[PDB]
Amino acid sequence: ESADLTELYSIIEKTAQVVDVTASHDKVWPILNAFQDVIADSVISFRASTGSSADDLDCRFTMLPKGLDPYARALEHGLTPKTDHPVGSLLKEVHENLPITSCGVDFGVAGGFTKTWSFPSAEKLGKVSELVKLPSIPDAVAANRDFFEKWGIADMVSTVGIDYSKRTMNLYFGGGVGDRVPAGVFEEKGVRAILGELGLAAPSEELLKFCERSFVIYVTLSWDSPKINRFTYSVMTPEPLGLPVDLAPTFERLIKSAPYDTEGRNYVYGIASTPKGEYHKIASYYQWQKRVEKLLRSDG
Ligand SMILES: [Cl-]
Repeated sequence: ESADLTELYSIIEKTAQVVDVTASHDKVWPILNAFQDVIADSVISFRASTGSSADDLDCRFTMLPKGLDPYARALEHGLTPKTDHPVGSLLKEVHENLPITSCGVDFGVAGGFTKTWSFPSAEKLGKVSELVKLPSIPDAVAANRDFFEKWGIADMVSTVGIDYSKRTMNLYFGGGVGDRVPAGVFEEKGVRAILGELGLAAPSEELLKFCERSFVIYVTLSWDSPKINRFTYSVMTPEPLGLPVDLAPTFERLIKSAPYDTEGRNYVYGIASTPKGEYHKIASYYQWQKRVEKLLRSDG
């Protein structure tokens, strides 16, 4: 479908323009071509951000096939640089040693290819104890073992994200059908304790109210420090105008003026905490897949 990709690029360019980002065809088009065979059956969403990432729109294609190595695919098509850094060998170790059943890719309309995601099934989640054995894992995973076990999340890794551009990795917890992160992680006492322990900014009232609604968390780690760099809470909802946040103008426009109607999850909103403050993210769902409802929680 020549004109399926052309139509998709058009959606991408218009959506970027709603959040005041100029899309680069030279970055996007090679990627759409490289993954053309897995786009129709993927879940596609478009994510805007506040803070420094406000200069790009992330395009996410998830729930791609089990047999796909999306990093290998990107490398073969020249979309991401060949590297000797362990970031470039981690995905293969993850897929071999954790029960990974699907994957995903992220690219910026201006930045190009940036991340992969590796998804276990809700029936069999990943473990920090599996991750620490891998030759390419960040030291920070083992360094933070006590944190993961304290909060009861060490055996419920629901996604592994790898950012090739930043050389970081995200570990996600929650979000699967029948799965739960422990309740106390979302209550004010816990939110304060977690951000305190991790040396992150104290939670704003906005974050505290937002956390009440959350059932997914993720931590970002790097290879160059033992410290968790950020801790993010996410909320799924069809009614993002009802979230207890002061929405950025670009976010209001993406909600009201996207060139499509949202599907499935509709929206996934995130508030990231770093050592220096907080920033917000919102993902608007363009293409959903019904078969994913068996694996992922999708009402909000
Ligand atoms: Cl499959």
